Amino acid sequence: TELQARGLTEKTPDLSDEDARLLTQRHRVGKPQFNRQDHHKKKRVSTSWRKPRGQLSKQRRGIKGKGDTVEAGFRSPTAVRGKHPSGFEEVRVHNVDDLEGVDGDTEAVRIASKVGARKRERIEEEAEDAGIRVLNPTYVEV
Amino acid sequence: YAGLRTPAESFGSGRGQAHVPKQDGRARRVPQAVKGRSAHPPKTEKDRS
Amino acid sequence: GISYSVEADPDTTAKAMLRERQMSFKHSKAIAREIKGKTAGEAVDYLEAVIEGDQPVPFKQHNSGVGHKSKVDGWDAGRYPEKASKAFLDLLENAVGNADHQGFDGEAMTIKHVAAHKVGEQQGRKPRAMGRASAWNSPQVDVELILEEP
Amino acid sequence: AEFDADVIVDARDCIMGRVASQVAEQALDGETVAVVNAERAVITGREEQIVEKYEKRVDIGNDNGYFYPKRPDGIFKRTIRGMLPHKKQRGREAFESVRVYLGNPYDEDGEVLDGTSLDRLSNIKFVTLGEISETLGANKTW
RNA sequence: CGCUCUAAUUGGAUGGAAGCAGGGGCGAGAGCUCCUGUGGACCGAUUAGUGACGAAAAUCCUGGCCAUAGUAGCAGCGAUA
RNA sequence: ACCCUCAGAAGGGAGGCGAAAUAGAGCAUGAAAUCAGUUGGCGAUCGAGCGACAGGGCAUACAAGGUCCCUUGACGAAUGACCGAGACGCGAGUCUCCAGUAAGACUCACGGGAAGCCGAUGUUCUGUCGUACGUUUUGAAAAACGAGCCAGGGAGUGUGUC
Ligand SMILES: [Cl-]
Ligand SMILES: [Cl-]
Ligand SMILES: [Cl-]
Ligand SMILES: [Cl-]
Ligand SMILES: [Cl-]
Ligand SMILES: [Cl-]
Ligand SMILES: [Cl-]
Ligand SMILES: [Mg+2]
Ligand SMILES: [Mg+2]
Ligand SMILES: [Mg+2]
Ligand SMILES: [Mg+2]
Ligand SMILES: [Mg+2]
Ligand SMILES: [Mg+2]
Ligand SMILES: [Mg+2]
Ligand SMILES: [Mg+2]
Ligand SMILES: [Mg+2]
Ligand SMILES: [Mg+2]
Ligand SMILES: [Mg+2]
Ligand code: NA
Ligand code: NA
Ligand code: NA
Ligand code: NA
Ligand code: NA
Ligand code: NA
Ligand code: NA
Ligand code: NA
Ligand code: NA
Ligand code: NA
Ligand code: NA
Ligand code: NA
Ligand SMILES: [Sr+2]
Ligand SMILES: [Sr+2]
Ligand SMILES: [Sr+2]
Ligand SMILES: [Sr+2]
Ligand SMILES: [Sr+2]
Ligand SMILES: [Sr+2]
Ligand SMILES: [Sr+2]
Ligand SMILES: [Sr+2]
Ligand SMILES: [Sr+2]
Repeated sequence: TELQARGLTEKTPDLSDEDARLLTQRHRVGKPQFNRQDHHKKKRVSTSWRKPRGQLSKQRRGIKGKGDTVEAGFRSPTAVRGKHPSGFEEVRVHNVDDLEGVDGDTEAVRIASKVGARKRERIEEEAEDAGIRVLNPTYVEV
Repeated sequence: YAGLRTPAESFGSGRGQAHVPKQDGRARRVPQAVKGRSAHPPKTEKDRS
Repeated sequence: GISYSVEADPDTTAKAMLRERQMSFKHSKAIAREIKGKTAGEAVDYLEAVIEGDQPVPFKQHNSGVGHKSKVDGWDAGRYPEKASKAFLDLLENAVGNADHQGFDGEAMTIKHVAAHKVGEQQGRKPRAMGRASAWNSPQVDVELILEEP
Repeated sequence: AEFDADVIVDARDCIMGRVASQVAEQALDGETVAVVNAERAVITGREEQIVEKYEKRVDIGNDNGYFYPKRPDGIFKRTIRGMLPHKKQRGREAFESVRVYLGNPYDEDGEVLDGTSLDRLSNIKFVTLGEISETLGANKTW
């Protein structure tokens, strides 16, 4: 009489203290929006980031208030850079032969969106038994 | 000669117009104009071997 | 054209529509806005008063230069747009009809929904001086109406 | 019409600006203040000069207008305002929670904030806001 | 980083592809990815190639559209109807 | 098709067909600009590059994020006390000792709590900074030049030779 997601939804990976710290750090320091300068004053100008190239650009010249400029200093930590906020390391999956080689203790899996209902079913049911959590689960009714 | 088949000429300064070659009001020849020529298109004279 | 932008339970509601009407869209927003909520009948009686010039229709949005009317309440501008008002009557006519052909008490019904939409322009040209002609167009208007049992 | 002043100050024989400064700081501390005996407040200098400065303030103006007070009433109130960012939410609040009165409409007796008192026995070049207001042409309602 | 089409290797789609709308996650970023709705037939990845490959700008080009505005005009002429 | 309405072969309503009529005629999809209606936030005493970064209010069906708050304790960088005692200084105040101690950002654990609650998204309020963008120019917010808005279009190419 209710909806319930297939697979191990609560499963959490196990991280070295360090990785767990570095991960935590990331989630705490965050970063600036990094949207293109003045994307907000013109509809024909989009949010996608472009280097302020203007010789007189306030942002390019680094005036406080004109937003931050993309720099290496803003990179996340090598050790956790790119992990799902859960901690896991995502794995792109398109079919079952893709689940082969995955370690559910570290990596969680993400079934591609094209993958149909019929195949998701197999992949979801299989992947579960290999201890692998699937990030985009199917919610059936039980 | 695609887009070069016109005697379109520009009006110059005077009518609050950008100096773009026009014919019957239609702007075009010039690359930046719809129905204009291709600036740097594929070329037959090119050795693709 | 437009489709009803609002839900309507067939069991307690009647619908009606005007199509591509050539009349002021600006006058329409006003009239619509002004009659929404009123009883189908009150609505008619109201438009009649407007067409007859005894009840003004508040022009709150499109009012540049519009002269103040003392009967307008809580506002200054509004005018008495007969044409558009009349077209709305043909609507309430249609609406109440269906309404009755269904068993409801058309008049007694509430104007649940009613909005005008510019469906387009009927284009025209008008010659000017210096050998130049400019646009001279008619607005094409659609307007939906929904009546609901009180 | 009643003013629940957490503090009632007695201007009488007190350097206006100095009173203003403290009353300002206090209102910004949530304090509700009422300055009493405004007309009996004092300001140092050469009367002729002083009166010349306020007369000018009365003459200044244009269609946008520079409405300037003449009554000792307010101002004194204006003096206080000039020590308050009266165009910011907070500021206006403080200001508005302060009132200057002619004489004393309260039963209590305003206090004499420190450093603000002027000793008439060691000074001779000072004026009374009332004296000023009279010259300004104000009607001596007090 | 992204775009086209070619090739080798290898995948997804009517148990719903691309597109689009709103939303979640990742990347310093180019940008990648998922969810829902719509859509109803196509779409990828990697590797080596191929470019008519990236726009906020040029009184830039074409198309569409808002304000202007229910505004000016629908009076002036020796023919005031 | 039929039926109702209407001045009506119009339009509208209902109704029939099809997986789909939000496939009903420039009839696959259906973006932006922008229009109507409506929802959330703001709003008739208040100030203007519209925001960035912080932090508050209000608002949030699911999914694709799940964290967040307070007691206590652990660890504890730079920094770093009150009080008390003693002793100098006209004085404001200082030195010595208590003491590199208590404290000290992050993080973790115990126990308790939060589900519009944490993230996030919309909007609004406060703090700090802030007179677009691109170009021309020694010097641009510029009373120098360009654009009304949006979408799509729009600029290192071929051969020969070195
Ligand atoms: Cl890097
Ligand atoms: Cl209009
Ligand atoms: Cl004045
Ligand atoms: Cl202020
Ligand atoms: Cl003296
Ligand atoms: Cl840490
Ligand atoms: Cl180049
Ligand atoms: Mg924009
Ligand atoms: Mg062409
Ligand atoms: Mg007028
Ligand atoms: Mg002529
Ligand atoms: Mg391969
Ligand atoms: Mg393009
Ligand atoms: Mg450019
Ligand atoms: Mg005007
Ligand atoms: Mg006559
Ligand atoms: Mg279509
Ligand atoms: Mg110059
Ligand atoms: Na020709
Ligand atoms: Na060739
Ligand atoms: Na108005
Ligand atoms: Na009235
Ligand atoms: Na009135
Ligand atoms: Na003075
Ligand atoms: Na004055
Ligand atoms: Na132009
Ligand atoms: Na907020
Ligand atoms: Na220039
Ligand atoms: Na500039
Ligand atoms: Na200037
Ligand atoms: Sr899908
Ligand atoms: Sr208006
Ligand atoms: Sr002070
Ligand atoms: Sr190009
Ligand atoms: Sr227009
Ligand atoms: Sr006439
Ligand atoms: Sr004339
Ligand atoms: Sr139907
Ligand atoms: Sr320590």
